[PDB]
Amino acid sequence: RKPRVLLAASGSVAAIKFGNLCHCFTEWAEVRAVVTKSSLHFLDKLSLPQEVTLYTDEDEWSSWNKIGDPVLHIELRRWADVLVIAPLSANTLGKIAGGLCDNLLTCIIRAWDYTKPLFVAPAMNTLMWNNPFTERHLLSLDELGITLIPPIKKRLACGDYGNGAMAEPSLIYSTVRLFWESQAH
Amino acid sequence: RKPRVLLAASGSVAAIKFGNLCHCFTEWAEVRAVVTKSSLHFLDKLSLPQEVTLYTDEDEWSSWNKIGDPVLHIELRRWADVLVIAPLSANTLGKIAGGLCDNLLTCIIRAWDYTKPLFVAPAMNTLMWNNPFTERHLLSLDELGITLIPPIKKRLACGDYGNGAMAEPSLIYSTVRLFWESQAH
Amino acid sequence: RKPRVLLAASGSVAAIKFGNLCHCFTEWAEVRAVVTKSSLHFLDKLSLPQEVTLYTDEDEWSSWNKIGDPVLHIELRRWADVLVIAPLSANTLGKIAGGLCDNLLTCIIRAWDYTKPLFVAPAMNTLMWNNPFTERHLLSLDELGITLIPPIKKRLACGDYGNGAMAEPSLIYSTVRLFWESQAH
Ligand SMILES: Cc1cc2nc3c(=O)[nH]c(=O)nc-3n(C[C@H](O)[C@H](O)[C@H](O)COP(=O)(O)O)c2cc1C
Ligand SMILES: Cc1cc2nc3c(=O)[nH]c(=O)nc-3n(C[C@H](O)[C@H](O)[C@H](O)COP(=O)(O)O)c2cc1C
Ligand SMILES: Cc1cc2nc3c(=O)[nH]c(=O)nc-3n(C[C@H](O)[C@H](O)[C@H](O)COP(=O)(O)O)c2cc1C
Ligand code: NI
Repeated sequence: RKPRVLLAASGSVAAIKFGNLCHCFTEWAEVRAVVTKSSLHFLDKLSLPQEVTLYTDEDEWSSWNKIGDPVLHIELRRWADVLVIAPLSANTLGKIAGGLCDNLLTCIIRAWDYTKPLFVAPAMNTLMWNNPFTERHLLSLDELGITLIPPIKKRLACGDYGNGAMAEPSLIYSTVRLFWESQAH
Repeated sequence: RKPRVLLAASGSVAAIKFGNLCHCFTEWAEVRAVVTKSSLHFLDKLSLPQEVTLYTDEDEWSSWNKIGDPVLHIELRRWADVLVIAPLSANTLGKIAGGLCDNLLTCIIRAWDYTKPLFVAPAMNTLMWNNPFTERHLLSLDELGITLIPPIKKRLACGDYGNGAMAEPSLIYSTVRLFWESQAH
Repeated sequence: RKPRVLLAASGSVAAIKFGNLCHCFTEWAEVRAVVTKSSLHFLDKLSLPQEVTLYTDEDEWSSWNKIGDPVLHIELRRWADVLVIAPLSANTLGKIAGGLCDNLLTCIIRAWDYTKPLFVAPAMNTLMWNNPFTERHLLSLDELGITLIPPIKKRLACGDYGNGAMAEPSLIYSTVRLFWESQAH
């Protein structure tokens, strides 16, 4: 008990709320954060909880100097009871569906065992949300067992057809915590 | 009327004729150009029409400083009545079929609505043209609604089986203009 | 006779044995080596046979200055009777299955004709080996005609379910040489 939650941000404008999302999980769980290089255009590091360790692509090397040593993506994958990607960019979505491993975040996921819960809160402009790759990539992740926390539809301009703003932090948090408490530990 | 045509070059040796292709469209349409980083090994910037604005991956940041501001890939996608990729590299072809968004060009395409016409003129060495991923990726783009302007087969050494040199600018131009005039505006 | 063997390393910790693997092939064949940028974190250049030319992504430009000139990925693809990727990373595996061409190694492969033998010795941590993309990507490469030289299962901690350490150099070598001698030249 006291779940180990790995929170990740990818290169979406919604990464500006990532510090806030981290704040939601920290009383309840042990939180560690992973970010992509593009997410750093949108995230303020001083907005995170001070107790949260933020790992970047460069940390993949700071742990590993010689053969034997710990590999960070593998170490974070073993550590976690759950992984939450919020926001999940269109590009990261595609790289996960492509089975790629070119940075800390996709390499943790390419090492993933789908018996451990993995939640994603996609965040993208409505025109990317409605492009046919959104549904194809999310259907693939769904078949693998990922849990989609759907974006806010009718947000800001609506139109009613999907829309793509990231789910609110409070919903992402409650969805993961209610899951947990229904069972895992 | 006076169609807004987005012309793009990817990292093929045929990008050296991209300035010429731009010249073909400028009396008839409002033209804007997008290039990939690899295309700049092959394109001379002084060969473009002087009235054509060339956008690069770096322009994605020059428009966007703070939340609210215009995102260039989305802005170019809204602006365009049609998108023409000529040349279309094997790598860009694969990234489009993979639904990726890692630069201005693939992000415009990952935001695409296939009710708007999208034409591609693939350009690659015969050995890549004949590799089985060429047919698989082009069949996928075809199913989405892209329009292939086939490469020149029997060019330079022929052999008769595909061959891969980019379609001539005059054919790319006439194909897009005859389409337009048959209907869109 | 005296086969032309292209040996490649990708970004796996098993690339530290790449010099040794090269040594296995050099009396029997003409050997040329290709490496990815990530493989250079793990390979010592002084461990290669002195007669082996090592090509990197930067060599793609040192051959090509102007239109007409030789393109290295195409030149290496024509030269080779066989290609051996050992180690084959999870990321390279995914990029090959994605039909991408973003560096010397994937571009040689994206130009490949599967009538020429292509052997791969995957090397990855057990958790990536057991992730479902390993089997999906290897099934795709198999259908194309690639020859898998399976990783060592029961290695170091076993568990019995796959396991991922790269096949020993001696097995990779004997598998390719017995194939050759059964027929090609
Ligand atoms: C100003 C700007 C805003 C961006 N916003 C989004 C977004 O909200 N959602 C999305 O999917 N992509 C967005 N993108 C594009 C991604 O940042 C780009 O695909 C990036 O490669 C994603 O990298 P990552 O997935 O490794 O983090 C935006 C790009 C720019 C320049
Ligand atoms: C000298 C040279 C010539 C190239 N010519 C071609 C070509 O004609 N067609 C193609 O598909 N790729 C070609 N490539 C490989 C692409 O440039 C490489 O895949 C690049 O990543 C494509 O980037 P892009 O698709 O983002 O523009 C060539 C590479 C080199 C070094
Ligand atoms: C310390 C360390 C060890 C690595 N070991 C492996 C490995 O053994 N197998 C693998 O598939 N990936 C491994 N990776 C991840 C790859 O290096 C990373 O995916 C890289 O992008 C692969 O690049 P490449 O395929 O272009 O060479 C490791 C990464 C790090 C930081
Ligand atoms: Ni990439």
